[PDB]
Amino acid sequence: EVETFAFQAEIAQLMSLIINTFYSNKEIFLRELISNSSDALDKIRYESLTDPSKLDSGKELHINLIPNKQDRTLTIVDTGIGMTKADLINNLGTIAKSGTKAFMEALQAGADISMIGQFGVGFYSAYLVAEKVTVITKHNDDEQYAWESSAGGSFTVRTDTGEPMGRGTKVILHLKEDQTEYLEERRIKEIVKKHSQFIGYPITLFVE
Ligand SMILES: CCC[C@H]1Cc2c(C)c3c(n2-c2cc(Cl)c(C(N)=O)cc2O1)CC(C)(C)CC3=O
Repeated sequence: EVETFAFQAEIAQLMSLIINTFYSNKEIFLRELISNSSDALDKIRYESLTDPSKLDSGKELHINLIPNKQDRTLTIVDTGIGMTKADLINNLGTIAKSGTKAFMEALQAGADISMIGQFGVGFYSAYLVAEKVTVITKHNDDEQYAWESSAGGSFTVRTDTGEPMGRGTKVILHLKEDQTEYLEERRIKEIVKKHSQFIGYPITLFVE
């Protein structure tokens, strides 16, 4: 079964701003997704200290960047804490609402789109380069889910029947036709070096 949900008004407004505002510095989407992966990895690592059984779903703490020119996708994989069904549907959208209001107020005041991460809504910067975003996630206390949205005010959540992940999150970016530069090895390496050189987890850039 595929469940369809409406984004809260502020999130739909945020997504429309990201998709419609003329802003050439699109490359910042990668640092935002890597930062979310790094934060998710910090969470599981901290949780594992009081409960070692939380790493029974995988001991390796890493980030993989997987470009696919045939499917026109850039996948960001992490072995972080993952997200529950409640996180995908309600929890994160609720925390994102306040961050969204503050960000849109800052943009009106003179701030730029690159500052999105300071408002904890950096995940939505994925819509700078992607026409559709698929999020495959597995949290220790829940099942594997697939979240998906092409914006337009709605998202879907379904139980994932694909390849089991153990634990973590896969962000599949279905790139816009004119954003294929983010599938190029040299381009991804340049972006990682410029904005994510001090991330405390190994970042492996897969090759085609
Ligand atoms: C609590 C701060 C971190 C948030 C930030 C965040 C927000 C805010 C939202 C999402 N994320 C988010 C994304 C990813 Cl891909 C990861 C990860 N790699 O584990 C962790 C995330 O949680 C994804 C969403 C639930 C589909 C929509 C949303 O509003």
